[PDB]
This record gives sequence, C-alpha cells and structure tokens, in this order.
Amino acid sequence: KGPPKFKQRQTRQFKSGFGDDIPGMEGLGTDAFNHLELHELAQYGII
Amino acid sequence: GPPKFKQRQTRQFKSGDDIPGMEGLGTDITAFNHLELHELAQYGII
Amino acid sequence: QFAKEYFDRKLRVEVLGEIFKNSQVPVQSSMSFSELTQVEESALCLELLWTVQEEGGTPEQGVHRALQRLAHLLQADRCSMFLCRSRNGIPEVASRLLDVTPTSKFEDNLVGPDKEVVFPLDIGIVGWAAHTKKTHNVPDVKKNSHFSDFMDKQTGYVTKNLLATPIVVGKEVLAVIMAVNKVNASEFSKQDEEVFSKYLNFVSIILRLHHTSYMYNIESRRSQILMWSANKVFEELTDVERQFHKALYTVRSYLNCERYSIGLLDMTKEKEFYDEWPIKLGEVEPYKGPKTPDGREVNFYKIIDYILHGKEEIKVIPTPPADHWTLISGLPTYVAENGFICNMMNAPADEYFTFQKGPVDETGWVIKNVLSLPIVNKKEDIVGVATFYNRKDGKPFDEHDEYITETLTQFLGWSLLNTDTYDKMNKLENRKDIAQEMLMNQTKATPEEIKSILKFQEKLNVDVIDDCEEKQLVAILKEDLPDPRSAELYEFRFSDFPLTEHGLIKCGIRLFFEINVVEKFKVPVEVLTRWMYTVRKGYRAVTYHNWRHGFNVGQTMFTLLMTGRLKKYYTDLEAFAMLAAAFCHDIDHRGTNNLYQMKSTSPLARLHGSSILERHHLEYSKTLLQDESLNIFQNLNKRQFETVIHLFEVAIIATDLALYFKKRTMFQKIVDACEQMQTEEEAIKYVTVDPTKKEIIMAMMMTACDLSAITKPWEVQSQVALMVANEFWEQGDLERTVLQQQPIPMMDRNKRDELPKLQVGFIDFVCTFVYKEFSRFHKEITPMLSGLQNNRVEWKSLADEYDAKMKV
Amino acid sequence: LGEIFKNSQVPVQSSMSFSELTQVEESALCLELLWTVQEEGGTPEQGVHRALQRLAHLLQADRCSMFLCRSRNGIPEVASRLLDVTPTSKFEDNLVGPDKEVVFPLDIGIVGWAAHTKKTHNVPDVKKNSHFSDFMDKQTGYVTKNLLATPIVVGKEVLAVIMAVNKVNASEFSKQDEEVFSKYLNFVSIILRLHHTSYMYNIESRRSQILMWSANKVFEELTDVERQFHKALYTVRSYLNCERYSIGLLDMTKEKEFYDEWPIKLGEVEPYKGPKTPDGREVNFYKIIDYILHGKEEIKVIPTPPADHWTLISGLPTYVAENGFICNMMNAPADEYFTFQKGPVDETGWVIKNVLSLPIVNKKEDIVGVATFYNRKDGKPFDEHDEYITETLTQFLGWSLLNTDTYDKMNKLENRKDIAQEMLMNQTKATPEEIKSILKFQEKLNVDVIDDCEEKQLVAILKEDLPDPRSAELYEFRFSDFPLTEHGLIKCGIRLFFEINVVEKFKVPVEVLTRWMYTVRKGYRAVTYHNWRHGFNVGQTMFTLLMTGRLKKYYTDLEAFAMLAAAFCHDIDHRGTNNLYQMKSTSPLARLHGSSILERHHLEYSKTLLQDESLNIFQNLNKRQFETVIHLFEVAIIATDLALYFKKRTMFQKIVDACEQMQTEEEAIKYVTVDPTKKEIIMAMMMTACDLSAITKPWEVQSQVALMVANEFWEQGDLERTVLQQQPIPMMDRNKRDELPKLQVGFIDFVCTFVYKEFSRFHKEITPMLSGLQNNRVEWKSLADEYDAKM
Ligand SMILES: Nc1nc2c(ncn2[C@@H]2O[C@H](COP(=O)(O)O)[C@@H](O)[C@H]2O)c(=O)[nH]1
Ligand SMILES: Nc1nc2c(ncn2[C@@H]2O[C@H](COP(=O)(O)O)[C@@H](O)[C@H]2O)c(=O)[nH]1
Ligand SMILES: Nc1nc2c(ncn2[C@@H]2O[C@@H]3COP(=O)(O)O[C@H]3[C@H]2O)c(=O)[nH]1
Ligand SMILES: Nc1nc2c(ncn2[C@@H]2O[C@@H]3COP(=O)(O)O[C@H]3[C@H]2O)c(=O)[nH]1
Ligand SMILES: [Mg+2]
Ligand SMILES: [Mg+2]
Ligand SMILES: [Zn+2]
Ligand SMILES: [Zn+2]
Repeated sequence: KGPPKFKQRQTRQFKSGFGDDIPGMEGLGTDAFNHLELHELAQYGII
Repeated sequence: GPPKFKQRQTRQFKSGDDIPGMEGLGTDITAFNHLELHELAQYGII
Repeated sequence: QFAKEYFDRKLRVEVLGEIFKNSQVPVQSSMSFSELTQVEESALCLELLWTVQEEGGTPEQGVHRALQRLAHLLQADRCSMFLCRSRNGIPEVASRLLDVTPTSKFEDNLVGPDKEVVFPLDIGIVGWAAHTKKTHNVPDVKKNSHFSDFMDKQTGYVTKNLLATPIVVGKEVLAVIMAVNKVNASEFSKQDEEVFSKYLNFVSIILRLHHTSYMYNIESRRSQILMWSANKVFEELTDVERQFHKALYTVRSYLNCERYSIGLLDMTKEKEFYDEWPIKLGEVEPYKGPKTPDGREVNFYKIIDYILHGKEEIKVIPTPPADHWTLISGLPTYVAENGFICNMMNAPADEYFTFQKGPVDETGWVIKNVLSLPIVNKKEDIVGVATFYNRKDGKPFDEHDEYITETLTQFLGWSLLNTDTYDKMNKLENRKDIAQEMLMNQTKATPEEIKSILKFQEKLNVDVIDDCEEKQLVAILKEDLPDPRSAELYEFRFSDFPLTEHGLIKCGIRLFFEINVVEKFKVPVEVLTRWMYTVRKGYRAVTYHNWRHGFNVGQTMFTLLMTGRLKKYYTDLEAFAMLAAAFCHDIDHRGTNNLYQMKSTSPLARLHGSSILERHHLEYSKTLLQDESLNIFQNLNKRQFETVIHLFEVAIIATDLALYFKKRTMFQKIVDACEQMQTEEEAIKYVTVDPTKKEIIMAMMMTACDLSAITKPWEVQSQVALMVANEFWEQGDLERTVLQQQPIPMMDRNKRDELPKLQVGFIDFVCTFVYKEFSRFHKEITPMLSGLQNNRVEWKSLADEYDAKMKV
Repeated sequence: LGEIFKNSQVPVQSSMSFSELTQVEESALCLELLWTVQEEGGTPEQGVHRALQRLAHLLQADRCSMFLCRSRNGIPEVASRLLDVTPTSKFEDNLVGPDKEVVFPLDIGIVGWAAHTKKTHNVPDVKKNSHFSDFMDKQTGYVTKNLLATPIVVGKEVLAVIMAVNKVNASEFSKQDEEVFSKYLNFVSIILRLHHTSYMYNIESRRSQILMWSANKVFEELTDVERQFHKALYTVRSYLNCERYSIGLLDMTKEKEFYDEWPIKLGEVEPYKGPKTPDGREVNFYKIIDYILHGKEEIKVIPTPPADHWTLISGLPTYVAENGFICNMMNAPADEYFTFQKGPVDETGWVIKNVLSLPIVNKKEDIVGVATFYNRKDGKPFDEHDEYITETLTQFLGWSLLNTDTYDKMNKLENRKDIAQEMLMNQTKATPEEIKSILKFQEKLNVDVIDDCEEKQLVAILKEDLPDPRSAELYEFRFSDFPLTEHGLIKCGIRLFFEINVVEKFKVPVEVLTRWMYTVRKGYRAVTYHNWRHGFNVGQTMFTLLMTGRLKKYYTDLEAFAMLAAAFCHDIDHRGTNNLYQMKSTSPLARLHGSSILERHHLEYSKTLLQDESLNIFQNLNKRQFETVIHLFEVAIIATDLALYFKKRTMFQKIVDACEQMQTEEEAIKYVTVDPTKKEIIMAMMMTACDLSAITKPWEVQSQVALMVANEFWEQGDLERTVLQQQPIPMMDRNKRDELPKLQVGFIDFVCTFVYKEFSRFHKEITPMLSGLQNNRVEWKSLADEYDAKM
C-alpha cells in the first residue's frame, strides 16, 4: 500500500537572508596633538 | 532613596559528568590481506 | 389527574426554549436578595450565566454587571474591585472598578491607569485580605488595625462596614471584591456572606477565563521572542552591536512597549601603560564616579533607540552625550552600577531619579512607565543596559512583562558566545594570514639566488631590471644549465652524490627544459627558476627526506617518462604537472612517519584525518603555486589549471604506501590486460581511453619513483639505506623520549645490526611487486627491476653474516 | 389526552408552578455544572459527562456521545471520548480510553460532516444521508435511526462534536430540541474552552522551556554536533514528555576520495543502489543516541548502528531521511508499509504505539539527522501540538548546526596557524652551520658536533673570537656600520651583550645567545632601510647611551639586558611600510592590531622568538625577573612609535626640569629610581633617541642613511600610487626627490631636536649627539639653499 500522507516542513515561516535590510545597520558594524602639530605631523606620515 | 528593586535571577537556569553517555561521543572512529595486517604495522606503512 | 408532570415532561422542551429566549435579553431589578422569590432568583442566575458567556468582549463588563447585581442583592452600595499586581517581587493592589451602584453606567465606574490608586499589601485591609487569601468581614473599620483611610481622604467618602473576599485561582490572588456601607442595618449578615461567595463564584469564573487567556498570550509571546532571537542570532557570526540590534529589532512586535533602547558599556578592563603614566605620576586626578561591580568605568559607547509609538525610526547614537533622553535620568547608570532589574511606575513622580516631566522629543511623548534590565556575560559582568519604556496598554509593567524581558535579556547575554567566537575567529584568521605571509617571504628565493643561476647580468649587461624578452632569458639559461647526456640525467643509474644542491637545482631546471614544456606553455624563465629555488628551500635539513630525495624522485619520473617510454599515454600538460608534483612530493617533511604524527597528536594529524603528511605536502605545493611569482602554471586556461591541480592531488596523495598497497590489484589487472594486446597502438588506446587507468598508472609511477633508490647501484643504495635507517632511528629515539613508547624493531637503534635483514624483507614485500609489474608493462623499465634484484642479493649476504655472528 | 386544555397549573404543594419549578431546577443544575470546573483535581470530561446526562434526560433521547477533534499530519480527524452516555450511568464505564477509541477522518461519518461544516446538523433518517457511516454500528451492534449533532466551536476551531441518537418516544428531533441542545452545548463549550486554553498554556510553557534550555546548553560551550545535540536533548528530556525517543545522525561526506572512486568507475564494484537523501548522499546513520525514559532512565550511544537496531528496524527513519517529511503515526505496528515491531521491542515489556519522526535540516536544506519520538507518556496519540513542539526543537538544533560548523572552522584555523608558525620558526631559526660559523668550537676545541663542553670554556673561547669593544669605536657615538659586514654586525652585537656583564651574571647559554642573535638578524627583511643594519645601529646606540652616556646608573643589570634585547628587536620583520599604509591598505596587521600596528607586530614577533627554548635568551632567570623583562620589552618596543613619543615629550621635559634643580647627582638618582614611572618615561625617550640616532651621525653616514630612508619612502609612495590610487604626501613622493633636503631640515627642527636637547640638558655626556645633529642640520641647509639657487 501507499505510505500515509505526511505534513511538509514549514520552511516558509522563517525563510526570510542576512543583510542590511534592518534599518540603522549602515552605521553599526564599526565604531590629541597641538594645533601646529595637526598639519606637520600628518605631512611626515608619523601618525 | 532608590525604591527596592528586584535582584537578578540566575539559579533557575544555572544548572560531561552530569550528562550520561558523553564518554563515547567526543570522537568517532570507523582492508588488507591476512598476512599484510601484521607486516604493514611492522614497517610503519599504516 | 393520574398524569403527574408526564405531559409536562414531554412539553418541557418548549418551555425551556421559551424561558431561555425570553430571559436572555430582559434585565430584572430586585432588592435585598431575601424579598425575592425563587423564580426571579433563578432568572437572575440565568442572566449572570449568559453574562459569563462573553462570546467576545472584556472581562471588566461582566465583572461590573456581577458587582451591581451583588450591590442590589446585599443592600450595600459602592462595591469595588481591586486588581492585584506584582512589581519587583512586591505584590500590590490597584483599583479597577470604583463605586459600583445599581443602575450605574459602566464607563464612569472604570478607573484608568492614570487615576488608579495602588496599595502595598501592608497598607489597608485590602492588603491583608490579599495576603491571607481569606474572607474578611469588618464592622467599624475605624477601630480596625489594618484599615487605611488614604482612599477615604482622597475621595471624601466615609466607610463604616465592609466585607472583602479575595478572588484566588491556582493559589494566586487576582482580585479583591468589596461591598461597603450596608444600608438600614450594620454587621452585614451570614447569609450576606453566603450570597457574596456564591456570586463571587461567577466573578472568579470570569477572572479565571481572562487570566488563563492572558497567561497563554504572554507565554506565546515569550516563545515567539525566543524563536525569532534564536533565528537571528544563528544567522551568522557578528559582533555585539549588530547581533543585539538584529535580535531586538526582530522581536519589536512582541515587546508591547512604545519605546525601548539598549546602551552598551565599554569592555576595556585595563588601560595601557602610557595612559596609566599620568595617573601614577599624579598629574591627573584619579577618576571618581559611577563604576560597575567589576570595577570598569560606566561609559556608554553606543546606544540604539527603537521608537514605535509614531513613525518607526531606529536611531543609532555612537558615544551618546549625557544629555540623551535615556541617560538624563539615572536609571541606566543605576542599572550599570548595581545590576538590578528596575521596574518604575509613574517615573516623573520619583525624587531620586530626575526623569523628564514633559515631552522629550518634541513629539508629545512623555515617560510614564520604565523597565530597565542588565545584560551579563558568563562571568556575571555587565555588558549593556536594556530600557523598556511605557507599555502600549498604559498599565504599569507587571511580573509577566518582567518575565518576558528578563528571558530576552538572558538569551541576549548567553548570545555573547557567538561574539567572543567571532572576535577569536578574526584574530586567528589574521594571525594565520600574517604567519603564512612571513613564512612565504622567508622561503621565497632572494633575487641574489636567482642571479646565481639566471646570469642575465653577466651576459646581457643590464644588471638592473629584467627588461629583456623571454627568448634572451631562455638562450642565457640554456647555455648555463648542464647537458643531460653529460650528467647522465636520462640514465636509470644516475647518482646525485657528486653534484651539489645548486647543481641539483640547475639539473632540475634542465629536466623541465628537456620535456619541451617551458616553450609550449610559455612558462617564464625567471618564474621557473624562482619556483625551483623555492622548492629547494622548502625541503628541510633532515637526513633522508631532504632536497636530494626530492630531486632523485623527480629525475626518476623524468627517466620513466623519457627513457622508460611512458610518455606515450600522457599529454604534455599531464607530463608537466606530473614532474612538478614529483619534485614537490615530499616538500617540508618534518622527519617523522605518519604513525608518529598520529600518536603524538600533531597539528597536522588533527588538521588532516588520513594521509596526513601527504595532504600537508599537497597543501604546501598548492600554496607555493598560488603566489604569482612562483606560479609556473600562470599562462594556462582554467580547465588546464584544474587538470594540473587534479594531477597534483592524485600524485602527491598516492605518494604514500598504504594507498599503493590497497591499489596494487587494479594496476596488476591493467598490466595483465595490456600484456595480451597484439599491437602497441591498441595498448595505447586502451590505456588512454579511460582516465581512471591513466590515474592508476600515474599513481603507481609515483610509488615506483618514491622507492627508486632500491634500484640504484649498490654504492648508492648502501648510503641511501644508511640515511633512511638514521632517520628511522632518530624517530625511534623521539618516540622513546617523548611518547614514552617502545618503538618497532626498525626504528630501534639497538636493532641496528638488523638493518640488512629488514631491508631484504622490504625488497621482496613492497618494491618487487611494483617493479616486476612495470617490467612486464614496459620492457624498457627492465633494468630497474634487474638492479633491484642485484641489490637484494647484497643485502642477503649481509643478513647471512648476521646469521653467523649471532650463531656463535 | 386532548380533552383538557393546556394550563400552567399551580401545584401549591412541592411547587409554585410547573414552568417556575422547571426554570429553578434548571438554573440550579446549570450552576452546579459550572461549579464542576472550579473543583480542582477533576477533569473537563466529568463536567461534559454531567451535561450530557442532563441533556439525555431533558431531550428524552438515548446514548448521548462526544467525539473530540484532533489534527494529525495537517489533516483533522475525530475520536470518540464519551460513548453511550445515558441518564443514571457511571462515568468510568462511559469514558473511552485512548486504546479503545474509534478514529474517523473528516470526510467520512456524520461527525466528520458536522465538524467540517461547523454548524448544527439534524438528520431524521440516517439512511437518507450519504454522510452516515456504519463503522460504529457494526463495531458495537447498535442500530441508529436518528441523529442530531452540533460541533463545539471556539475561536473558529472545533474542539468536540456532541450528538444524541434515537429519540425513544419520537421519530424526530424537533427544532426546540435543537435549541435546547445548542444552549446546553454552549455551556459545554464554555467548559471545553477553559480546558483548551489551559492545555494551550501548558503547551506554550513547555515550548518556551525547551527553547530556554536548548539555548542555555548550545551557548554554554562550542562543541561538535554530537555533544551539542546530546546536551540539548538530555536537558529537554522532561519537556518533550515522551516515553522514549532517539536521534540518528547521517554522514555529511558529499564527495568520495579519488582512490575510492576507481573501483566504481572501472566496474569492479557494482554501483550503490538503495535509499538516498534529496541531496544525493547515501542514507548512512553513523550514530544513534537512544534516550530511555520509561524505566531506569537509560541513555545509550550506538556508533555505526546495524540495520537490526530497534529504531531502524521499521522504515520510518530511512523514509524521513529520504523524503524529509514530518511523519506522525498512530498504531504504527498495525500499518502494513513500514513493518513496525508488533511484539515487544526489547527484553522488557515495551511496545511501540505512536511514532513521531522529524528531520533536522541544515542551512542548505540538507538532512543532518532524524529525530524519532515514540509513544506519548499518556496513551493519547500525537496531536498537532506535539508536532509543533518537536518541530521547534528540531529547527533550533538545525540552527545550532551553525555553531557546530563554527567550532570545526575554529579547530581548522587554529591547526593551520600552528603549522604555519612552526614552519616559519623552522625557516627563520639559525641553522647549526651558521652558529658554528661564529662559535667555532670544532676548529678550536677539537670536539665532535655534539656539544658537551663547559659553559665557562665556551664563554672563554667565544670572547677571543669577537671584535674588540675598544676598537671599531663600539663605545662612541660616531660608530658607522658601513665598513662592517652583517656577520661582523652579529659578532659585534654578541660582544655588546658580553660587555655589560649579563651573560655570566644571568647564566644565559652561549649557544642560545648566538642562535638568538642570528635568528634576530634573519628576522629582519631585505628592505632598503629597515634591515638588520638599522636594528644593529639602534642596539649600538642604546649600548652607547647606557655605557658612555652614564644612563646605566638609573637601571639595574637585568633592566639593561632588556633594553639591549628590545633595541635589537625593535624593528624586527619590518616590511618597509609605515602605519598609515597599513591602515589604508586594510592589511591583516591593521585588522589584528588597532593602535601602533607595526610596534605591536614587532613586540609579538620578538616575544614569539623568546618563547622558544632554543632561542630564549632569558631562559635561566627567575619567573618574576622574566615578567619584569617582558614588561620592559613591551614598553621599549611600543615606545618606538613616534606618536607616543610626541605625546610624552612634555612628561619627559618635566622630569628633566625636576632633575636639573638638584645640585647632587646622588639626589637625582634617588629621585628617578624610586618611581618606576619616571624610569619608564626616560626609557621611552631613550628608545626614541636610539631610533632617531641616525641623524646625529657624521655627515657622510647621515647623508647615506637619509638617502636610504628616502629611497624606502619613495618606494612606499610608488606602491601606494599603484595599488591604492592615492596621491602620496610630498615627503614620500618620488617626483619631489629634489625636495629631500628641505624636508630633512624640518624633520630636524620638528622631531629630533627636542630629544637631544633634553638629553643634553639631562646628561652632559650625551652632549656630542645633539652637537652632531646641529652640524648635520647645517649641511642640509647648504643643500636646501642651493635648491633655491637651482630654482
Ligand atoms: N625500509 C625502507 N623503507 C623505505 C626505503 N625508502 C623509502 N622507504 C619508506 O617509504 C616511504 C616513502 O614515502 P615518502 O616518505 O618518500 O613520501 C618512506 O617514508 C619510508 O617509510 C628504504 O630504502 N628502506
Ligand atoms: N625623514 C626621516 N625620517 C626618519 C628618519 N629616521 C627615522 N625616521 C622615521 O622614524 C620612524 C621610526 O620608526 P621605526 O624605526 O621604529 O620603525 C621611521 O619609520 C621613519 O618614519 C630619517 O632619517 N629621516
Ligand atoms: N470612596 C470609596 N472608598 C472605597 C471604595 N471601596 C473601598 N473603598 C475604600 O478604599 C480603601 C482602600 O484601603 P482599605 O482596604 O483599607 O479600605 C478601602 C475602603 O475603605 C469605594 O467604592 N469608594
Ligand atoms: N454505540 C453508539 N454509537 C454511536 C453513539 N453516537 C453515535 N454513534 C454512532 O457512531 C457513529 C460515528 O459516525 P456517524 O456520525 O455517522 O454515526 C455515528 C453513530 O451512528 C453512541 O452514543 N453509542
Ligand atoms: Mg611522504
Ligand atoms: Mg618601528
Ligand atoms: Zn618521498
Ligand atoms: Zn627603528
């Protein structure tokens, strides 16, 4: 005889995948000297 | 003063020696001729 | 007569239908419950029975109907209902229905959350009734020790007599029912208590239905919160902020809160030495302020706001100021400092916390109820504070909402394993990449080593840049490389002892040039030389499995392909990949067997389950081929490169001896089938039609090349066997000292004099089969087997001497 | 009969009126029926039984009955709960147990049509309705010729169907009977609604507890599939509420090895024929975990179970693995297809009654395992609520498969990192030949390769084969490494270590010291400027500062040992690109270390070198001394970052000013030594001075070194332009080559001048350094002004 009918898995409930569709995620993944030093220090690539 | 507040509840879900049968669960282990079974081990082939 | 009720029993169905239909709708008014005939009392019971069957609506309507029924049955007035709640583990009672009077509309009786009056169980006789869960009947309440007059002062109504009975289901009290100020009499009555209880039975039925529905709803909400949080957490590995945002945003429909936010604390426990210098030197005063129990400073480095009451927006504030509407009150800082679950009703009314008493965002939203909970690590360390603001219904947070949010925060705290694991994954991957890059830099041949072989600077007078064409480089390299005929590279009897390792590199490049693959596949000369030198440097300084072994194996394959005439079955690309795999079959050999890797639980053994060292060699060869400078297979199609990679895998994995032992039989069958063919071309077609036959033959060629030293002349074979014995004895010493296990007789130094006999036992066990089958396959490989036999005789002689030495 | 007209006669005795007495007694009985539900410890079946008895008495009917509604496999069905209920009948005899029920699908039976239509159905003649079924009539030998059934619907869901059959004194159930039935069944609906809501609450509580405990056990520790699944199931044991259940894990190997495919392709072995999962893998249960809950609470694990295992004897687990359905089965042994065990399963008296089997599904919709739940604790078959609970549990396990995979990836990454680090250490570590090239024990001690010589003898022989410290101006600030080869630099470094009297004091091995020096040299790459020569120059400058600069009086011998070692290892494994390129190119170094990327990399690499027992120069000193050395090492290497020096310039200036006001050197030494922070600040400034000491060299050395630094910076700028598509700063821009002098002047006036000015103020013996710097600046000015003449 044929097997009895059986219910299918309810994959539609949580099918959804992961991404930036959640609002506010664009700015969520990642997060000192004197005035004269601000430019001279960067000009020498020290920082 | 601050009102009396509820303390955190951790004992209920605080709860492998406890779990039986875990000794034979960490790692699972699964060919040649009759004479080869000893000669291969003799020469370190396996 | 003679028919008593029988006809009435027959017609009773119509009477029951009539009375049900004509008593469901109409409402009866009557007084005092003792001037009532049984008929109208039964009709009242039917009225309340229908009222119990809500069929949709709210329990307060039925409770109020019952309360007015009781008011005009008891000859009392101003009946009241007090709903019992629990906040912070402290039970309380609020007023839900006040001043219930017969023929009084329901809307005026209901008390909203704004105007409710809350009593602790230690205040008022309602508190004692709820505490003891027993019926209380007190006259002259002014003389009672439990009566509280706060409500009387608030409403300006005096009470003299009362009868309060708590409603209890499942050992939990839900409401307290009051009838006060009996008219025209005092002391109430015992029958009054009886009717009070018998109708509070209806009230308890209604309250039980409502409470069971509410409990089911909150449990369903908790289960769905758990489902959604688990689904979002297990989607991928991510840090604290994104994981918490996903989990909290997905469950926004099950948290009945107009607004809620989460604030994350700084996780840095200790500061750097240079930041500690000003504090130690005293130039900067020590930091004084809020501190978590672990000792860290309370610094919220990021806050996520979820606004749901109006237009839904999710504001993310990095490094929020103290002016932020969440932190203006001290509740989040208090939670971070202490770690208690804080439930606050009528938040602005509190004095300790400076909650805003008006609109906060200019949108007209005012804080009314607050619930704040901490999130903890495995080490009971606070990581964040989740604050849930005023409930959607307007009622204050109760024990059930605290249950829901506490379970959510417990799950979130447990979920930090997937964040710590994410950070560990990133650190491990970065460290592995750095280690591999520095290893490749250390191993890759320096430009000076390339200039040693490819002497472009001494023949083209450039000395600076490889700006010449490939033809010039090929011409320069061809002259420098040794001639294969002079160095006996084609012969089976080739011995690498006279040549130096640099000479071996030159001979390897010459071998690559001999099979005519550099020109056909456009392999750059500089790339080829660099790859050869890198492969040479990859081999360690062990006794036997050094660069010389790799070169001997490669040259044996070159001899088999060219001198052995085994190139007829293989194309140019297959021969190229086969030679390249032969030269790298033992790259980076530590100096131990696979058994030592298994027993010692080496990282190689844990990384690769079976054929440990062979898979390691294959992986390292592929890693070498990945680099653009070292890739001799650069100018090849995707399909050709895939074929080369497949041949690499097959060759290097089949290098081992267990696979050869298991697959001897198929090679024997192939040789037997090819032996009966009448013509050479038929055999070539038979072999080349099926790719599996070519793979088996190439694997057996790998095995034959790997053991080629047996077929070398006696002078070479004695030295090679001594080298192999020394390596095995070193492995045995390592096993005895480290693993504390007695080694097998071959790897024991005390059995050194037994080396001859064992080698005899080797020759007739492993090598003789493959070499005899190859001799039967191709007659050109006849000398190899022949040489092998000669070698055996020599070893046999030595064994005989041993048999003499121990005989005396 | 009909002679006397109908009247509501007043009995006077025992009754005021017939209708009034009827109403009063009906109200009283209905009140008692409602109170039945408040009696804790009872069941709703008792209240339904009382209501059905009253209904049978009132309607003059016979055999009132109730059929409860279930949902299995997504399809509804009914099952008799109360049967043959008659007035004055015992409840125990009327109730039907789960093992004696008769199950009707919705499409057959009048009960089925009543449940489907959700409305009252009154059939006068059962033979005129196609929905009538004879199953119960032939089963029990009872004839039915009249039926009236109304379903009990709450929340748009049917709970039970209640019928009355074969009115004794009439051949039809009139409309008034239907109305009375409807109202009494409304009261029964209230009772059943209370019961169903309580059952729903219990089911949801069990589900929530399952989720709590599964989450707690999954996040407790990162483990493999087997241990994690075992923990979760063993924890949620109580909340499943099943007599026995098991889980079987399928092999996930989707591809065969090439050496296991040759016989299949050659035809030696016949191709596999049998069950297959939807992915295509062969159905091979490689582990079965059986949980025993009926008695003794046993738990067993069967690795590589046989086909004779009691779980796999029936085809249900294999069927689930093949198809992926959710299988709910009642009276499984009676089924023909799956061949369940009709008799006892094992030696104990246990039989299979109901089965619920669900698959565990990966992210890729692959089938990882099959979870089979056997007969329920109570005799009732599995409902849709048990399917709900078990489906949630299996979904949670399929989700935690991600954590299992992440654990496997963790193990693989850790093993690969360990292998790579070991191979790198083997490549970098100095070969024995290189050590013998310096410690010539073979050519001078006449000993074999194996070293059995005394340590003192090794010290004595090595001290005769090293450059003279007084010669080659090792103690002077004018030292130039140009006339020295790199092997000579290694020898001079070992001599510098000997000169401070720490090899004998701390009993460091000679071979270990030589191997460490050679390994440190080989660690430095072949870049233009940040090569081994720069490291040795920094080390020699630190030695000069300690000895010639008289700074050793502020530090102990162990501290000076640490200073020299960290100075030699301050720029190890430098790639030739500064921190800005590391951040801008998203290098793995920048992702691993946040601030001071190169300095932290050098510190980590040098500590890794010191970790090995064959290179541990601090092998023979105490644990506390080793911790002190490690902290000193960290401070020294991190201080080489010029941003930190820029931040701590003011602190060092304050320290120098405080020390300058004391007229006695002993007072200054006491002031500095008592505070470790002051020593650390002075040490950081000393490291910065050593790093920048190339400026203070004589003019020829400074010019050549500046050319080397410029050539390195131009290479970095060109590479940045090529691979980052950004314009380099003028200092690193090759097209600004002729701007090299002016920039250097600025570099002297901005960075280097403060260190040497403050050191000359602090110590007069370091005066020449500053002097040299000034001279160099003048020379650079002579090159800048000429450029203005060239313009
Ligand atoms: N007894 C003996 N074993 C050998 C000889 N040559 C190779 N072998 C074995 O064969 C193995 C070949 O694998 P390979 O190490 O070359 O990848 C060696 O590791 C060693 O175990 C030999 O001359 N005598
Ligand atoms: N312009 C210039 N910069 C230098 C000179 N010597 C060192 N530097 C700078 O100082 C840094 C010191 O870093 P470290 O040597 O610790 O890697 C160098 O990377 C470089 O930026 C120099 O002679 N001229
Ligand atoms: N004005 C008014 N007071 C009430 C009513 N029901 C109870 N109270 C009073 O509110 C009080 C709350 O505390 P108590 O229980 O001590 O006593 C209670 C009663 O005296 C009501 O319907 N109207
Ligand atoms: N013996 C018995 N049979 C019943 C009773 N109520 C219904 N049935 C029968 O069980 C049958 C189930 O399917 P049907 O509804 O078609 O018809 C039903 C009736 O014939 C009962 O109280 N006792
Ligand atoms: Mg090998
Ligand atoms: Mg540096
Ligand atoms: Zn080999
Ligand atoms: Zn430096």
